Amino acid sequence: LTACPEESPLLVGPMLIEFNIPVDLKLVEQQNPKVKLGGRYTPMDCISPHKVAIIIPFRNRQEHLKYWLYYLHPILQRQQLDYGIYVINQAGESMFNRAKLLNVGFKEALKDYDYNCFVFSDVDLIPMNDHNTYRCFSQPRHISVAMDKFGFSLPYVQYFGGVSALSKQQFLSINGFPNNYWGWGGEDDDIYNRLAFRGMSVSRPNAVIGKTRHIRHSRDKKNEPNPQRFDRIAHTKETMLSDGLNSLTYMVLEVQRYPLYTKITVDIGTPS
Ligand SMILES: O=c1ccn([C@@H]2O[C@H](COP(=O)(O)OP(=O)(O)O[C@H]3O[C@H](CO)[C@H](O)[C@@H](O)[C@H]3O)[C@@H](O)[C@H]2O)c(=O)[nH]1
Ligand SMILES: [Mg+2]
Repeated sequence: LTACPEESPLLVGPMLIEFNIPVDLKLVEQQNPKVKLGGRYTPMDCISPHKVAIIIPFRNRQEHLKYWLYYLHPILQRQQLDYGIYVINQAGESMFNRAKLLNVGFKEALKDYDYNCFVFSDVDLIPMNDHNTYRCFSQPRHISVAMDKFGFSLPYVQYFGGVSALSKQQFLSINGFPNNYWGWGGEDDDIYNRLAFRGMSVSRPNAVIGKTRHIRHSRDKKNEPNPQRFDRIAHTKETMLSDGLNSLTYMVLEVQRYPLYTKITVDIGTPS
């Protein structure tokens, strides 16, 4: 086997993405036979240098997940990546903590395979063009740059939410993501600040290839806007050394391998 081509030849470009067609995971699996237990896939006809762990923060979003799986697996295989899907499920009914869930995902995934790239994706975001590769780059990568919920515009140049990817070393170099952001908002801005403070820039696909669709939904109870988010992101400089991968604590309650993804239910504590 030889190293895969820089740009995969199975790419079709823009795709039709819609969510009023409720799916069947059984069909998904039948339609994606190369997907090994736990949502794992390795190209059989070339060597991909991208060992990608896709981490999805999760809590009561099965319907979104189904659509996510229906759409990304065929896409990811055409992108010729050697990947695994990790749904990090917050146990309990306390305040949601997206970023801490993403950290847990980084550590747990590494216990399965030697991934060197991490794609952090909201459960409700689907790329509209398979040319927007779900891999890592020389600089941190903002993948969902043109979301339809933002009329295909970046809400602001430093926006880093939705879907992003960090090589294993870029992630480590910033001490991971913060574990101290409970509730909705700001966590993505803190992460951006970290990348900046570490002297890194953000890489992005053009607005066309980066178009992506957001599954319309209402606010979830227990993930209400975090009023402390403004003060927190204003002090990332002072807190990233101690709040991160080095101070991460959690309790894996269960690991389930579904045919299309691995579900890790974890207890990540409460607002300290
Ligand atoms: O009860 C919940 C709350 C959140 N999530 C997960 O966390 C993600 C973000 O939560 P929401 O989609 O409600 O939030 P938004 O659509 O506003 O998400 C946007 O703003 C967020 C504020 O924290 C994140 O920064 C972000 O990635 C961005 O896409 C979801 O995609 C999902 O993966 C759940 O599974 N269950
Ligand atoms: Mg959303």
